[PDB]
Amino acid sequence: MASNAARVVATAKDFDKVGLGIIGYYLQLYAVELILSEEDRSQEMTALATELLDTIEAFKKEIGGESEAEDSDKSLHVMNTLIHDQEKAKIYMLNFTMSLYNEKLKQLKDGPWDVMLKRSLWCCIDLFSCILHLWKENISETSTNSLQKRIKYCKIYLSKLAKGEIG
Amino acid sequence: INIDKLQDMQDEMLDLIEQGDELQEVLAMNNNSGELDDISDAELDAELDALAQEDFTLP
Repeated sequence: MASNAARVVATAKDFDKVGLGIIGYYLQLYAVELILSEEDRSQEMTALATELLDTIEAFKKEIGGESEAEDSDKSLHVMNTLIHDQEKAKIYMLNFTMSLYNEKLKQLKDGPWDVMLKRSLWCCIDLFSCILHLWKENISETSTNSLQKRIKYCKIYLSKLAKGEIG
Repeated sequence: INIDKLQDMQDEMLDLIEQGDELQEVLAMNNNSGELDDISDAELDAELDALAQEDFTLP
């Protein structure tokens, strides 16, 4: 529960190291609401959510276009659509999560299985939960069930991989 | 405009979902009737929660 918020925050930092701040940007927002949606909060968790708000505003301000648009209001403006338009970002976030998730199942077809894959599967599971939480209103309950099945598939196969059943 | 090109290539974000269509083909070859009910999801789910602690950090 609360540990999931830490993984999401640390996972978001991983994308920044790769230069994909847009992906980490949505992950930080998911963990922020995650702490607020948590009935149990500690001074450390409550303060952690506040620090994330500063990053979200700093990240959005980086592409808000209030002044950056003057430098480039053409390509940056469209990029802002990714951050400002939640519906359009939802598709890209789903495509990114589905692209990573699709690769794991493709590897399941015949790709090599190893502990490294075990950690990657856990990372994909976090991305799916963020997509549902970030836009529950834009996702129907039936559509959400389809996403949960993909996460469940990893949960079942992830266990088989750790049991040495796959390989 | 270069929104798709900036993040990836000329391909459209929806095209990335087409790749997801291939995922169905992958699971389909493994077993079209491949359903969680056919896989011991109940026993595997409990064992994974213990394994999750192995790769995760507990306070």
